[PDB]
Parts: sequence; structure tokens; C-alpha cells
Amino acid sequence: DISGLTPCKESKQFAKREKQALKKLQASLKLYADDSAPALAIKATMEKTKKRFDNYGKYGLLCGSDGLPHLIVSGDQRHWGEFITPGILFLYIAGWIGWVGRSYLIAIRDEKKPTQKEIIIDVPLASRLLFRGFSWPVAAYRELLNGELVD
Amino acid sequence: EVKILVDRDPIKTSFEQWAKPGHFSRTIAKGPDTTTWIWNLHADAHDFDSHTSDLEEISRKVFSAHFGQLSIIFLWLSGMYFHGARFSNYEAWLNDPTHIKPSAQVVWPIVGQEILNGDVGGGFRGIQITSGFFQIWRASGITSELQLYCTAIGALVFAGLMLFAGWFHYHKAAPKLAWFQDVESMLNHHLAGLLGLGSLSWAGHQVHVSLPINQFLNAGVDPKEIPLPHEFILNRDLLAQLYPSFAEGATPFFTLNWSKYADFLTFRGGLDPLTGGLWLTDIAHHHLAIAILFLIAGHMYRTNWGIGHGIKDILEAHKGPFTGQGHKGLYEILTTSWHAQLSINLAMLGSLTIVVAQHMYSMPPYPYLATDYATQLSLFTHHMWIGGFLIVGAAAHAAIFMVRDYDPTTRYNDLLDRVLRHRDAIISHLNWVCIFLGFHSFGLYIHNDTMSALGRPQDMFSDTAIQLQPVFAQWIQNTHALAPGTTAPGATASTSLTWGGGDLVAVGGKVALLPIPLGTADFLVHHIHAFTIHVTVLILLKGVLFARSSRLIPDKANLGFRFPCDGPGRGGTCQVSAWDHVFLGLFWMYNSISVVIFHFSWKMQSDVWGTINDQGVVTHITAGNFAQSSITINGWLRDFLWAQASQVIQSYGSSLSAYGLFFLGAHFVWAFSLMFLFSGRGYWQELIESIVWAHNKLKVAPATQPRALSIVQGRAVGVTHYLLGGIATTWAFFLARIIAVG
Amino acid sequence: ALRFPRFSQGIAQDPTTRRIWFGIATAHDFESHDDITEGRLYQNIFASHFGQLAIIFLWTSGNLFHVAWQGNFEAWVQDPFHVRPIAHAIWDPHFGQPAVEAFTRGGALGPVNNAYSGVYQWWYTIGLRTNEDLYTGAIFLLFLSFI
Amino acid sequence: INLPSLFVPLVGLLFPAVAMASLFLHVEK
Amino acid sequence: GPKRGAKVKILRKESYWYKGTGSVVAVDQDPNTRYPVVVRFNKVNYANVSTNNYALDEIQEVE
Amino acid sequence: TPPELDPNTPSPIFGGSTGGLLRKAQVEEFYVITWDSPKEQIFEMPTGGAAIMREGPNLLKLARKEQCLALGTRLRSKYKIKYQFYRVFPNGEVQYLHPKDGVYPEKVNAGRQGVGQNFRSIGKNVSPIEVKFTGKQPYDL
Amino acid sequence: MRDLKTYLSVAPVVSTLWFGALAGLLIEINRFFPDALIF
Amino acid sequence: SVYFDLEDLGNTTGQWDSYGSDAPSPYNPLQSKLFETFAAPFTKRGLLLKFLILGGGSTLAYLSATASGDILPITRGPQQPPKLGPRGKI
Ligand code: CLA
Ligand code: CLA
Ligand code: CLA
Ligand code: CLA
Ligand code: CLA
Repeated sequence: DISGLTPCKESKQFAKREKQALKKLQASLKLYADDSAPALAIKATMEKTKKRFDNYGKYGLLCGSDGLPHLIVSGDQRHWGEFITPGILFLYIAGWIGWVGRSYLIAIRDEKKPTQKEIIIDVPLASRLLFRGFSWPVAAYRELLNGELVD
Repeated sequence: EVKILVDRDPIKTSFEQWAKPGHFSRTIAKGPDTTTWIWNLHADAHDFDSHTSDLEEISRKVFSAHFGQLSIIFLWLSGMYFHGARFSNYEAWLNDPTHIKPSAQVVWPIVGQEILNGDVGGGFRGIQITSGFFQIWRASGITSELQLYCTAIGALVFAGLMLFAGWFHYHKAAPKLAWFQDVESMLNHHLAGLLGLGSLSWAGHQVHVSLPINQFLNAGVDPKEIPLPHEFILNRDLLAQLYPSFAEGATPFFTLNWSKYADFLTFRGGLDPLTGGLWLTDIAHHHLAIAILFLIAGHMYRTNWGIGHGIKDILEAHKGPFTGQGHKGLYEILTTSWHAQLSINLAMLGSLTIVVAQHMYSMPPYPYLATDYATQLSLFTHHMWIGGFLIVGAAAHAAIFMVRDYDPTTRYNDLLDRVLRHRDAIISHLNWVCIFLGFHSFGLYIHNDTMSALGRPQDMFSDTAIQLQPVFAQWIQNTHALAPGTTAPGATASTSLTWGGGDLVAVGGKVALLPIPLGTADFLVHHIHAFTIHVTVLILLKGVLFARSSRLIPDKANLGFRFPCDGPGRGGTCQVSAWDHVFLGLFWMYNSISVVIFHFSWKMQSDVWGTINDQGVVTHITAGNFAQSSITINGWLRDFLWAQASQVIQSYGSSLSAYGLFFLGAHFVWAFSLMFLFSGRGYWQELIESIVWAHNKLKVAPATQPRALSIVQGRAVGVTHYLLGGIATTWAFFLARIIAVG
Repeated sequence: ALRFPRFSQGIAQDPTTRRIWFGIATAHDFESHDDITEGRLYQNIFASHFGQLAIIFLWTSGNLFHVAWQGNFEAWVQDPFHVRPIAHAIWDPHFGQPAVEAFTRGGALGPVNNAYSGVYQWWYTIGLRTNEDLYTGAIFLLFLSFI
Repeated sequence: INLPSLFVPLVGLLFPAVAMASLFLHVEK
Repeated sequence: GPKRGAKVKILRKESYWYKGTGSVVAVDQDPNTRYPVVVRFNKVNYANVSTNNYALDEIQEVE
Repeated sequence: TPPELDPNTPSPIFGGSTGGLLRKAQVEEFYVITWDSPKEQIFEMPTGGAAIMREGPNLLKLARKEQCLALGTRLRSKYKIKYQFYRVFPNGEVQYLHPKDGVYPEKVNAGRQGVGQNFRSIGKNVSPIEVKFTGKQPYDL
Repeated sequence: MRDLKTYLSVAPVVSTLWFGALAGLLIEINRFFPDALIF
Repeated sequence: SVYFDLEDLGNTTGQWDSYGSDAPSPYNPLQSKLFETFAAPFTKRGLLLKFLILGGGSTLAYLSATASGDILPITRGPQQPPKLGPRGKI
């Protein structure tokens, strides 16, 4: 496949890793009464493990010769979840944070003692400016075209 | 006329000051113009001297502060007992101490951290603890989780009481200065009431609760089957079955027939063969005697009745031809300056913590402690570190007194003055002895490395070449080993197995203790210790003696205790302040303590610890390589560091993986300190200028102007991250090593 | 200046140890010396470049000379895969017998160091085959040094 | 091995002694 | 010169508030005063100073 | 105005220290500070330790001028007492140093000519290239 | 009370509560949607 | 009772000879003549410098060039057969 990699659902080493992991967990599990808390814990770890491998296989991940998921970030449309989508989500949240902070700093810039509201947060103001970040691309895009973004 | 003096409601209790950061300082209360303000707020938070000139208000502040500290500690103990009751394998451990690892912390199952809950035994999964609480609890006679719960509740209550006591003695009833200054009374009460009644009542618990329950445990009876502690008090028949002395009650005590009490008050010495710890009978007797000593000691100083010494009298009585007026004037100094007191007490408390480390390694006071190598290593290292830090602090506050409180026109002392008049001789001599020591200790190591590298082992300093035997220490060892027969007849065995002669104490197949051999390697490391300590002393003492003035800076005192310098003039005057001497002394203390704990680790793993086979065959953890390996730097590099870092570096995928993570993290923080230590704030300020420009361009420049850290804070952050990094590295190394191969 | 450093009376009038250190440390910063001009600057730089060249040629000639005199260049050109190239012989009176035995590698009759500069592969590739070639090249580069 | 016994102590002991003495006198003048 | 309370731009290159704006406090009428224009600023410099004297050619009235 | 004369007045009470004069005093130069005290009193030595100044004239020899101005500053600030100091060379010559013209340099006094005063703002200094290959510095103009 | 609220609005307290809330959120999300490497 | 004198700057700045004694030569007269005649050539510092440098270098070169194998392992050379390198290299 891409970069000479093999799909995780078709990778032998991936499966062998799952095997050895589960077998290690069970090898540890042998020493505890089945109804006890350690047993339930280790078993929870086993179920979580196999669910993890199964999910990675299902997600269409490509594995190396190591048997581990490698990521494709070239923009390849079969792997947008491997960087593009969570990247967009990140950018959205970060833009939200930065835009809200910017709003707060601008809001208190014209005051008697601005530094005060920088060491003691005006929670009502902050709560008012909090949700404005939801529309940060729209708000910033318009400020960009207007000339209210820079000086 | 010593009496209770108190002012009523000195400070109104209000949250008004909570809403005003930096209220304690007129400068800081005004608010921030730059970011520097923030740091200052935290730096001067507990500097009560810079808050007020009034000794009384300061004294009150420190008193309530102490109450806060005690509250915190009680909350901490509460936590330890509660975790010992609810999240531990303590009972299981009681059932089998020799094959179960002490654990009292469990982690929640998220993001895979569940792996940290390892197989510690007892059908329990968790983090192995190395604090040594289990052996304490066993020694105290605790058998159930319920008792631990109750102790936790008690500690929480006491936390509440200490907190309330702080608030009360600051806001409601705050002691007068004369009250704090009653040092004769304070000394009496602390000698007799604190230590005396403390070890007396503790001896009470030991004789009535510890001894019997431990006798049962050692007998082998199931803990749940063992009689509850109150029964041994209600039914004297049980104690009588264990120790027949109790059949005669407290009669032999009052009739001076103390010999009858030799059942539970012994003087055997050495270690109990079936536990690897000191005899609890010896310990009870010890605490009883100590109690008597301190009780009579607390009746030395004159208070409200004619009898008793006066401190000032004893001080003014000691004056020689070399010293003139002697100790006259010192009472006034030590009754008006908190920093002098803090200096003395820090020096002595630190030293004490050090002696505690040594005495606790060589004379294991808790049952099943000596064979819990993880716990022993941890305790030694921990208390060593605490000690060193406290000592450096002693230097700091000595210097702080020297700058802020010293006044020879009002509170003169001859000894201090004479010290100051020949400080050049003192410091120069310390300098020389440090260079000499360095050469004649480290130079031996380099000599050995060179000879070893050149194929000339016969030219090395070792036990198999040019020998350098610790004859004096060996003589002390022999003397202490032969003591029970000669100079201490009433003693059965020696005070410690580590002395030159004796048998061998083993528990559960592991070696508890054996005679510790001293050779050329030990001579070498001991002289390294002498060297490093001497250098640390050089730095700190130079710092305090020249805190006020020098030929370079005649008016240094006016610059304060903590200041970066006095400019690039005079050739350059960086780090002239006593604070900077505390700063360098910290690095050297780190050095010394590091080589000390390495010494302990290697020596213990090599010549002491290990398993013991039938017929008496002892196999040590590193097979006695110390004597041949620790004589070159390469030996420490390879046989100690490289060899023993194995456990930490391959701890991934197991319960010890957190130690690998902390290994890397600590290395990182350590390197990270070097950025602060090697650089200067000018560069950072200009970089900050550019970044600030970038923020202005997008209308996001803060009103509180971003400032580079001060020179001093750069140094503080540097040394703090350096220490945290290095120490945490050795922490992870030690713990992973000793937990895996122990 | 009446004493070292002669190029700076400011440093020369220093009564301290600094005078020496800085004297050594500012020796090549011609622009900041006393009574200097653009002419002296360029001329000193030019002469200095010639000096550097001489040092390079002398260095290379030293390498050639030592490989030819104490190395196993011929043995290497006969079998480059299984011969460790000798950089130079070593005479250290601090050595013990095990040190002497251990450092006798290659076909040497005494202690040597193995070259990791890769001069063997270079010289062999470009045409050098014998010790004599190396000697003549050494003499020529020595000549270039003098020149 | 013949020459090295001559040149090594020459460059390692004699030369640096001569040079250090010379430089000392030069710098002290 | 500029009036009192006038917003002026700083033209002195070595000033902490160079290319920035401040407010005029008072102008010295003494013609011997080399730097009459007293200016006060919103932010302090590295020396914790919020005020400085400038010459007539070192300020630029803007709005 | 003529400078103050320097006679042999008694020195303060002190047991001696290791912070006093060295060979520099013998070969190069040392310093002398004089003051007039209203009474016998304790003062801290610039070279470390405590000494007693006598009543009347006092004369103390120090190793550095900075020590002299330090002690003098402590005198004028703490003990409200006027002081003077001189520099002394091995040949015996004495140079009056402080206060130079009888008036403290903090307060203005007519008669003093300017030294090293540039009548231009600091930013108007020429670039180093303007003074290349000359003996001049941009701040010497 | 107003002073106490002002104190609760101070930088370190605000940060402890904010990052506490965030820590809780991320923890619960990683408990419900665990081992996420995609999306 | 003072310690400042312009005429006597010596006593003023403590330029004293703490342990120097004005005593005459306590040495052996015959031995004195012996040393004054036999040690004289080395009392010229330039000549002594030249002699110590050239003579010292000459001596060093002598004892070095003629050092026995029983003293220096470096002159004795290897006595055991050579070991082969890691990759079959000589
Ligand atoms: C509970 C009610 C209460 C209230 C409203 C006050 C109010 C006040 N106290 Mg009082 N006091 C109290 C209880 C109270 N106190 C208690 C329980 C004690 C014993 C500790 C004291 C002992 C005391 C002293 C010695 C002093 C005051 C002072 C003050 C005044 C200023 C303090 C301030 O504003 O900083 C508020 C401080 C904080 C918000 C920080 C709390 C610090 C905690 C307690 C330390 C432990 C934290 C611990 C290390 C956790 C760290 C975890 C990790 C991040 C490392 C203010 C009027 C000061 C004063 O009057 O100055 C003139 C003063 O010097 N108090
Ligand atoms: C006996 C206990 C004790 C007490 C009551 C004091 C009290 C004092 N010290 Mg002293 N000192 C001590 C021991 C003590 N010290 C020790 C053991 C040392 C050696 C390190 C020193 C060295 C020292 C120096 C160099 C200075 C003081 C100063 C002071 C004064 C101001 C303290 C302050 O406000 O800082 C506020 C408290 C802090 C800022 C705490 C932060 C410290 C670091 C950052 C914490 C370390 C990290 C931690 C271990 C783990 C972090 C985990 C995680 C959070 C990352 C105050 C009188 C200062 C002073 O000016 O005196 C007049 C001063 O400059 N001390
Ligand atoms: C083309 C090559 C070249 C040339 C001709 C120059 C020329 C110059 N440089 Mg530049 N420079 C260069 C490359 C060059 N540099 C490189 C590669 C660096 C990075 C290191 C620098 C970084 C640099 C700085 C920071 C400075 C200069 C300065 C100078 C000027 C004064 C030099 C001087 O007097 O030092 C005197 C010579 C010494 C002090 C001795 C140098 C030896 C050093 C300290 C290392 C010795 C350690 C030794 C090897 C250890 C022994 C190992 C053994 C024990 C095992 C001169 C114009 C200076 C200047 O005048 O700027 C205005 C100046 O401050 N250079
Ligand atoms: C220039 C590079 C260079 C280097 C790094 C070396 C290095 C060495 N030589 Mg070799 N040598 C060289 C060139 C070099 N040589 C040349 C071109 C010749 C032919 C004349 C020799 C002839 C020679 C003999 C006969 C011997 C050595 C030996 C050695 C070894 C011991 C040092 C010694 O005593 O030599 C002394 C070197 C000389 C007498 C020749 C150098 C004279 C040149 C022309 C002037 C060098 C001045 C120099 C650059 C100043 C630097 C110091 C200054 C910066 C302060 C050492 C590995 C000894 C050896 O091999 O032991 C195992 C040995 O016996 N060399
Ligand atoms: C790099 C040049 C160099 C050379 C060629 C040597 C050579 C030697 N050193 Mg080494 N040494 C050096 C640098 C050098 N050193 C440095 C830099 C250090 C400090 C790290 C040392 C530290 C050192 C120590 C501590 C010792 C040596 C010793 C030796 C001798 C080896 C032991 C032996 O068995 O010889 C046999 C040696 C003898 C039989 C006695 C030698 C008598 C000499 C040859 C008389 C010369 C007299 C003449 C006036 C010297 C003036 C020279 C001067 C004018 C330049 C050997 C002569 C050992 C030694 O000196 O043994 C006595 C020894 O103990 N060295």
C-alpha cells in the first residue's frame, strides 16, 4: 500500500502483538481469584486491549514491518482522520481560545487599571466573551477584511 | 516573673486582604506594572522582616505559621494511615513480611496507567512503597485496618486543632514578645514536657502494647487471633504469661528492686535473630532511660522560683585570654533575632537528620526493616538529602542575620567580632585545606585510572597494590566489637553487627546485617566526603563572613542579603552577595550528598546485602566488587552507574515504568536548568522585545508588561531545576534498581 | 606600549594577570590594535593567510611522512579489506607491558595507533602505491610550506 | 624506536620548558 | 509647540516609547531649556519611569 | 579656598584585624580619612570588625578610596559628622581628595568646570565606522 | 463575600479550577472514547 | 601614640623585617671559602640559565636514548604474538 506499508487488518505482526499482549495479561491474571478486583481489572485491560486492536484494524490504519500503526499525512483522502480532520478540530479550538483571550484583553484595555483584570479575572466579562469564540472564523474573517485585526 | 502574656484580638479576621494581593508589602500592594511583580509577590511572602520592623508581630506570624505547618503534617500523616488502611496490603504483609512487597497506593484505570498497579503480593495490585510505614505499624503493634482508620481520624482531628490553634493564636489571643522571649521556660518545657514525657509515654505504649503483640507475632500466631491491645492492660495475666515481672505489679519499681524488671527491660544489643531488628525490650528500656534524662534536664533553667541556672550567667561566665569577653552579649542576640536561632537550629537539625540516616542503616530499629533493602536505601538517601538542605539553610539564615540584625553598637559580642577580625585567615586556611584535600583524594582516583589504563595495576592505590588502610576506623571497629566483654559488661552483644567482629544476622534467606570491612576504597571515599564537605563549608562560611563587607565591596551590607551584584566594575562583581553563596553552596551540597548516597548504595549492594545459602554461603548483590572497582572513576562509571542503570532503563512495560519515565523527565529538567544557569536576562529581554512587537501587531499585548526574570530569579530557577533534576534522577535510579534486584 | 602586549598600551598598563590573558586573546583582532590603518590591516591579513597555508602544507607533509615512515601503507594496498591503517607509531615511557602488547596492531613491531582519517583510501585511490611516493609528496609539501 | 626516544622527550619536556621560560621572561619584561 | 494633554508620537530613537504615543503635561517657556516638552506615558520603561523630557523636534502631534 | 591641612591626630580604638593595609600601602598608595567626633562611640570598620572613635580629631588610614568614602558616608549619615580624606604616596606626599572644593558634590557649587560633558543627546553619537582608523571613540566627540 | 469572590477570581485559583475542569473533561472523554489515534 | 609620619613612611605602612637578623655569618669559614670558590660559576644567572637548559636537555637526551629494556617497557617492545583485529584485520 502507501509507502510500501501493509494494512493493519492484514498485518501479521500487528496480530502477533495483540497475541503477546493478551497472553502477558493472562499470564499475570493466573495468580488471582476470578471474582476478585485484580482479576476484574486485568480482564478489563484484556477487553480494552483487543477492542483497541480491533478498532485500529477497522479504522483502516497501515502498519509497518514493526506491526505498529504508521500515519499518512500527505493529504491522502483515505487517511484524513490521521491528521487533516483532528487538525481542523484543533485549529478550531485553538482559534477559539486565542480569539476569546484577545477579546478579553481588548475589552479591558481602556480602563483605569487594566493590569488588575489581568491578575484578578473579571469572570462575568469572561463568561460573556466565552461563547463568542464559537464563531471565531467568521468574526476574525470579517475583522481581517475590515482592518480591525492589526494596526 | 515568667507568665502568660497575650494581646486580645490584634488582627480582625476578614477576606478583605485575600482580595488584595501583596497586602503585606506597601510596594507590592500597589499592583503590577510589569510581570516581575508576580514573582516578587511569592518571593517576599514569608519574609516577615521586610514586612514589619516590630519583632512582636513577626514572632506572632511565625508562631501561627508553625501551627499551619503542623496542621499540614498532621493531614499528611492522616493520609498515610488512611491509605494504609483502605488502599494497601498491610494485613497480608503481616501474614508474610518476608515474601510480600509493601504497597499502599493504587492507581485508577485510565490511559493505560493501570500497569503501574503491579504484583506486590498478598493478592493485591499496586505501587510498592518504600517509606517504611508497614514496619512502623508492626512495631507499634497495629494488626488491623480499623486501627489505622482510627489513627487517620485522630490525625485529621489534630490537623483541625493545629489549624484552629494558628488562627486563634494570630487573630484572637496573640502572645506578647516577652512570652516568646522566655527562653529558660521554653527550654525547660521542651526538654521535660516534649521530649521527656514524649519518650516516657511512648515507652508506656511500647511496654503495654508493642512488646506483647510483637511477642505474639514473632511466636507465629495469626494477627486476627492475637489479643487486642486493651486486653493486655485489662488482663495483667497475659503480660504476666509473657513477662512474669508484671505479676509483682509496680511494686519492684517503688521498692528499687529494678532487677525484677529484666524481663522486658533488657540491655542485650545487636539484633533480634528472628526479625533483623533491634530488641524491642532494649528499645523500651532506651525510651524509659531517655525519658528520665530529659525529665531531669528540663529542670536546669531558673524560672519563677529561686532554683535554676540563668542562660546569660552561664554565657557571661565563659571568657578566656584568647577570646576576651567571651560569650557575653550572645543572650541578647539570641533573644531578639529569629535568623540566628533559625541558623543554629537548622544546622543542628540537619546534622541530626544525617546521624539518623547512619544510625538507622547500622542499627535497624524496626522489625523486618533490614531485609527490606528498598526501604533502607530510600530512608538513608531521603534523610541525607533533608539534612544537607537544612544545613545550607543554616548558612543562609546565618548570613541573613549577619546583614539585617547584626549591630555592634547596640548588641555587641566579642567572639563574633574576633571572628570577623581574622576572617581572611579563616577563609584562606579553609581554601588551602580544600585544595589539599581535593588533590589528595580525587588525585588518587585519577592516579588509579591512569595506572590502570597504562597497564600498571601494581602502581595503583588499592588493597592489592599500594595500600591505604583505614587503621583508625578499623581500631574503632575492633574496640566496639570487643566492648561487650570489657568496657560495657552488662551488654550481651555489640550495639551493631557492622563492627569489625561478630556473627551474621539473616532473615528469610536475606542478609540483614554483617561486619562491614573497611579498606583502601573506604579510605578514598571517606576522604572524598571530607573534601566535599570542606568545600561546601568554604563557600557557605565565606558567604556569611564577608556578607557585610570585603576589600572589593566595603559597603556590601547596604546592598542587602539578596542582590545580583554591584556591577561589572572592579573587574566584575557578580555573585558577591551571601545569597549567591547559598546558591553555589547548594550545588556543592548536591555534589557531596550525591557521592555519599552512591557510596552507601554501592557498599551495601556489594559487601552487605544479598542472599544467604544453607551452611552459611553468602551471595551479595554485586559480589564484593567495591574494593576493586570503586578505586577508579571508570569503575563507578561502568560497574556502578552503567551496570545498575539497567533496571531503570528497561523498566518499560512493567510496574516500574514510572521510574523510567521519571528517569528521563529528571534528566530533562536537569538539562533545562542549564539554560538559566549559563545565560543572562539581557538576551531574554531583547527576544521578549521582538515577541512583544509581534503581540502589538495583533492587538494582543498584555497591560502587565512581559519582563525577563531578574538575575537572582534566573539563578534560583536554575539551581532549583538543577537540584530537582539530578536528585529525581538518582531517585528513579535507586528505586528501580533496588526494587527490581532486591 | 612598553611591555606585552606591544599592540595595546591599554592592556600593557594593566598591573594584573588580566594583561597576559587579554594579550593572548586579542592578538589576532588587528582592527583594535594601536596605530593601525587599513593598509596594515590588509597586509597583516595577507601575511597571516600565507602563514596558515604554510601550516596546512606542513601538517599534510607530517601526515604523509608518518604514514610512510611508521605505517603499513604497502601492506594495506596489498590487502585493504583486512589491514588496519597505521597513523603513526607511539613512544610513551609511561606505558606498562600490557599497554605495549595491546597497542601493537597491524603488522607493526611496536605500539601504534590506527588511522581513522581515511588517508589510506584517498592516497591509494588517487595513485599513491609505495612509501617512496609518500616521502616525495611529503618533501614537496614541505617545499610548499617553505615557499 | 631509536629516534622517538630522542625526539619525544625533546618535544615533550625540553621544548615546552624552553618555550615557557622564554614566554615568561618576554611577558614579564 | 503642542498643547497640554496633546497626544504626541515619540521621535527620539533611543527612547523606550520610540514610535509610540504619550501625553503632554507641560511645556517649559524658558528658551534655554533644551528639552521642554514634558511627556507622560501609559507604560513604564525598564527603569520604572513613566515620564520624560523631549525637544520640539522629538514629538509629533497626531490623532 | 585652601584645602585642609593633615596633622598627626590619634587613631580610633581597635584591636587590629586582617583587613588593614598591605604592600600596596608601602609601594603604591594608601589613604587617610579624618573626622571630629562629639564623643567616644562604636562604629563598624569598612575592613570588618567594630572600633571606637575617640572624642575630638580622629585619623584613620585605609587601603582604598572607596573604603574612605564608605566610612565617611556612614559617619555623615549615622553620626551626623563631617569628614575629609586624602591620598598618600610612599615618598611622603599627601593629596587632598574629598570634599574637593569644600562643598559636597551632591549640591551645586560655582567654580567647577565641566569634564566629559557632551552637549548632545546620547542617541546622536556617530557610528563606529565614522571613527574607524582614528584614535577617537563615538563618545569622545 | 465580595472579597472572597474576588479572591476566587484571582489568577492561580481561576487556573486551578479551569485546568481542573479541563482535566476532568479530557479524562472522562478518554474513558468513554479510549485509545483514540484517529479523529 | 600615633602611627602616621610623613618623614617615616616606612613605619607608617608597616614595612618591617619581621624575622630578618643582622647577625654575622654563622657558617663554616673553610666551607665558606669552599663554596665561594666552587659554586661561583653558577652565580651568573644568564650563564646558569644556558647551562641548566642545554645541560639538562643533554642529560635527558642521554638517559633517554640509552634507556635499558629492563627499565622502560616501551623500549623492550612487545614480547607476545600479535592478536587479530575484530573483522579478521591484521
Ligand atoms: C479561616 C479564616 C481566615 C481569614 C478570613 C483570615 C484572614 C487573614 N489572615 Mg489569617 N489565619 C488563619 C485564618 C484566617 N485568616 C489560620 C487558620 C491561620 C493559621 C495558619 C492564620 C494565621 C495568619 C498569619 C500568620 C497571618 C494571617 C494574616 C491574615 C490576613 C491576610 C492574609 C491573606 O490575606 O492571605 C491569604 C493567604 C492565602 C489565601 C494562602 C493560604 C496559604 C496556606 C494556608 C498555606 C498552605 C498551602 C499548602 C502549601 C498547599 C500547597 C499545595 C501545592 C500547590 C504546593 C487576613 C485578614 C496575615 C496578616 O494579618 O498580616 C498583617 C498574617 O501575617 N493569618
Ligand atoms: C527551617 C525552615 C525554614 C524557614 C522557616 C525559612 C524561612 C525563610 N527563608 Mg530559608 N532556607 C531554608 C529553610 C527555611 N527558611 C533551607 C532548608 C534553605 C536551603 C535551600 C534556605 C535557603 C534560603 C535562601 C537562599 C533564602 C531563604 C529565605 C527565607 C525567608 C523568605 C522565604 C520566602 O518567603 O520564600 C517563599 C517560598 C517559596 C518561593 C517556595 C518555593 C521554593 C521552591 C520553588 C520549591 C521547590 C520545589 C519543590 C521541592 C517541588 C516542586 C514540585 C512541583 C511544584 C514542581 C524566610 C524567612 C529568603 C530570604 O530572603 O530571607 C530573608 C532567601 O533569599 N532561605
Ligand atoms: C575564516 C576563519 C576565521 C577568521 C580569520 C576569524 C578572525 C577573527 N575572529 Mg572569528 N570566528 C570564526 C572564524 C574566523 N574568525 C569561527 C569559526 C567562529 C566560531 C567559533 C568565530 C567566532 C568569533 C567570536 C565570538 C570572535 C571572533 C573574533 C575574531 C577576530 C579576533 C580573533 C582573535 O584575536 O582571537 C584570539 C585567539 C584566541 C583567544 C585563542 C583561540 C583558541 C580557542 C579559545 C580554543 C582553544 C581551545 C584548545 C583547542 C583546547 C586544547 C585541547 C586539548 C587540551 C585537548 C578575528 C578578526 C573576535 C572579534 O574580534 O570580534 C570583534 C571575537 O570576539 N570570532
Ligand atoms: C606538522 C605535522 C606533524 C605532527 C602533528 C607530527 C607529530 C609527531 N611527530 Mg613528526 N615530523 C613531522 C611533522 C609532524 N609530526 C615532519 C614534517 C618531520 C620531518 C622533519 C617529522 C619528523 C619526526 C621524527 C624524527 C619524529 C617525529 C615524531 C612525532 C611524534 C612525537 C612528536 C615529536 O617529537 O616530533 C618532533 C617533530 C619534529 C622534530 C619536526 C617538526 C619540525 C617542523 C618543521 C616545525 C614544527 C613547529 C610547530 C608547527 C610549532 C607548533 C607549536 C607552536 C604552535 C607553539 C608526533 C606524533 C617522533 C615519533 O614519531 O615518535 C613515535 C619522532 O621520533 N616526527
Ligand atoms: C610529554 C612529555 C613527557 C615525557 C617524555 C615524560 C617521561 C616520563 N615521565 Mg612524565 N609527565 C608528563 C610529561 C612527560 N613525561 C606530564 C605532562 C605529567 C603531568 C600529567 C607527567 C607526570 C609524571 C609523574 C608523576 C611521573 C612521570 C614519570 C616519567 C618517566 C616515566 C617513568 C620511568 O620509569 O622512567 C624512568 C625515570 C627515571 C629512571 C628517572 C628520570 C631522571 C631524569 C631522566 C633526569 C633528567 C634530568 C634533567 C636535568 C631533566 C631536565 C629537563 C628540563 C630541563 C626540560 C618518564 C621519564 C615518572 C618519573 O619521573 O619517575 C622518576 C613519574 O613518577 N611523569
